[PDB]
Amino acid sequence: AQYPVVNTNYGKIRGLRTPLLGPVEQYLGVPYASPPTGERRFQPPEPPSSWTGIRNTTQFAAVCPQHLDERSLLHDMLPIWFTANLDTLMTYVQDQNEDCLYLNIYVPTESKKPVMVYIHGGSYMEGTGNMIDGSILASYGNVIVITINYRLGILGFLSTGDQAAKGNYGLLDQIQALRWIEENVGAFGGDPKRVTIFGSGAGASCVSLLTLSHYSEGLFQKAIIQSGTALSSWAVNYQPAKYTRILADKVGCNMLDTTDMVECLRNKNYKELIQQTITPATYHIAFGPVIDGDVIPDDPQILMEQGEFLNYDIMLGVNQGEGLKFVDGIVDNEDGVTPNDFDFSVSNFVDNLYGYPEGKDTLRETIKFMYTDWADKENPETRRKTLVALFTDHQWVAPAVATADLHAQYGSPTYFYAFYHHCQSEMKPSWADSAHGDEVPYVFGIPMIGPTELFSCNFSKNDVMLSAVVMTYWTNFAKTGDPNQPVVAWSRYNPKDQLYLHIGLKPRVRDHYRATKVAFWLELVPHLH
Amino acid sequence: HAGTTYIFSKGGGQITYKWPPNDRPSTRADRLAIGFSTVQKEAVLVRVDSSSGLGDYLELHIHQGKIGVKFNVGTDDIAIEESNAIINDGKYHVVRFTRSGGNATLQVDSWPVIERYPAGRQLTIFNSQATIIIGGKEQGQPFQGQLSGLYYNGLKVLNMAAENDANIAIVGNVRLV
Ligand SMILES: *[C@@H]1O[C@H](CO)[C@@H](O)[C@H](O)[C@H]1NC(C)=O
Ligand SMILES: *[C@@H]1O[C@H](CO)[C@@H](O)[C@H](O)[C@H]1NC(C)=O
Ligand SMILES: [Ca+2]
Ligand SMILES: [Cl-]
Ligand SMILES: [Cl-]
Repeated sequence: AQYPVVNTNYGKIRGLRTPLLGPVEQYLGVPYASPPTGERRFQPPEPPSSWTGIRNTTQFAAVCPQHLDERSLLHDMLPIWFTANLDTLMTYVQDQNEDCLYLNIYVPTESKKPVMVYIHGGSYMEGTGNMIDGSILASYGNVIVITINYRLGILGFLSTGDQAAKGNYGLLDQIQALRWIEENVGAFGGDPKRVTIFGSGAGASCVSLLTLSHYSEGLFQKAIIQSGTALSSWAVNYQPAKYTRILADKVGCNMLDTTDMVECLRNKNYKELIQQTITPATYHIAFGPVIDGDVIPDDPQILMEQGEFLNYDIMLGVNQGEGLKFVDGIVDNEDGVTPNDFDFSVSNFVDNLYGYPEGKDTLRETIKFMYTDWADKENPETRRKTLVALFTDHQWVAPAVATADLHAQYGSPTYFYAFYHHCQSEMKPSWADSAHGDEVPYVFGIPMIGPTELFSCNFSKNDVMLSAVVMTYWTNFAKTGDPNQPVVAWSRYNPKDQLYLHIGLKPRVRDHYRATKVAFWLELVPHLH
Repeated sequence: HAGTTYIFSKGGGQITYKWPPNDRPSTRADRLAIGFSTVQKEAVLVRVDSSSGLGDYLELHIHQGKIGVKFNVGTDDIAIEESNAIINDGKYHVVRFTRSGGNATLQVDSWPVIERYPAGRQLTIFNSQATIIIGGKEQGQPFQGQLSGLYYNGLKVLNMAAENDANIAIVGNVRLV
């Protein structure tokens, strides 16, 4: 009972029965594909090998290769809990191997259960599904939770912009995991006809991209897209060849033929590859999803504008102050920001995201105007909030709403949230509002257990209850396509009323989340160019 | 005519399947088949409509005694016709339609498969399928004759209508032979 065994289509695995809410059966380090090593580096993943006898899946496998280094790290894009706690985080990635396509299954003891599959990721360069324990969400929701590992960074996303290396290996890995799940979850008491995929940040970007790919067909029916989209500056790499070349030249693969260049890269030791510094343009990525024409068949903006996606039940949202890091270094003793720093900050923003000469004097002045509280224009703390708002609006809210509108417009059931809570901690200054990543502890029930090394929050009864509310909504959605239904009412989102749930201690339905600011970014700023 | 047959008499009638609003399929490929008999030169037989606001649709019809399908998935109307087999003769016939993005097939009985390959780039998704209307009353071209063996993307719609499925509304002069 204690070490339960499940016969998968590749052979039997042995897991653990773990108490915490009933106990959960944990199957850790399950292989879902063949190692993408040797000839199969920079190739699509292949199914895994089968075996006779019983295979212990009772501890996490080696993680995918990654080199965590302040100054190589994409700080602005990583969630706060990651960057705040990176010593005790390097702990989860210290055991690496190119052979890393493994997933983990959390099965509640208690017909056929819904399956929530989590796609982790901050910047496409780092992480592991292993740092999220799915046990509480599984046991609380009576759903199977699966976490995955997919190829990261270079090994996961290197592309030449031609046939030599088409890219998207990490996305293909997520697809292969979902194929495994479709064919094998039944054996764990899962229902393949009720698979919700979900993720936060770059993981959310993957989830959005996967909803646009023909490869996803039949592999899942619902998605929850937390704090990321396919439309941000950092979701997709539009200039892969450029960065691949910089890498190749650094490691001595200078051949001009892209086919020979890839084979040379393919024979290099991976450690040599990940140790290099390839720094991308501000707010962009050097290695990540690319528009290859097959997996992702066109610019996601175009695909979504045009309605080229199937009908997934979709839930998406954003946190109040995602963009905390945008005010790094300019907040004073009194938690304020000066006018000169406000100007400089908007000026640099314009240079980084709208680098067109000219028209940018205009744009800069307009942005400043839009992000000044004309009813309290002297208050330095408000100046600070507005700056965090500028970046949060631009990188997260505007594209989330753009995405929500287009799903809703083509008839897919859509649900939108604004997350206005976060735990008290030292990971973040006390004046900060909910930052990038702060929802994660609530989605996964962490308050139900206590603070952990990654989330060293001081939780209150309120935190426990808000977590209960969030998990109920999330798992209800997994069950029925409606967060209100297991077999406060959160109204559906359509672009007419644009109702959304304000998630906080007191949840409430509201409408047109920051509509004027979203309009500013989606409507005015484009004209003006 | 095999299995569940419905007769459509003078003045017209209709059989409507509504998808639950939380579950309207979007498809990249479709498949439609039906058995029929009619003496009419003009009728709409079956029509699948996207939700209100969206233009996408698929329509099985008879025009000048010839069976065909007209559909649209976001680019233009695309038409496909069996323009030789006379099918308005009171005798039983089968029509099978296939769509794959902008491309389509049609065949009648054992005649050669008609294929249509529209020129220029084509949208491929039929979004948010809301209703399957059988009978042509709404389109102003009521069908008169018999229908059986309706299959649309796995849905055996006429059986569902025979077994009082919640989502089916039967109106007008239509009888369950
Ligand atoms: C699997 O790990 C368990 C953990 O205690 C161990 O007892 C068992 O011997 C291992 N597997 C095999 C095949 O022996
Ligand atoms: C949690 O809040 C309490 C309230 O006084 C205080 O002890 C401190 O802020 C936190 N406790 C711990 C152990 O960090
Ligand atoms: Ca369409
Ligand atoms: Cl403002
Ligand atoms: Cl606003």
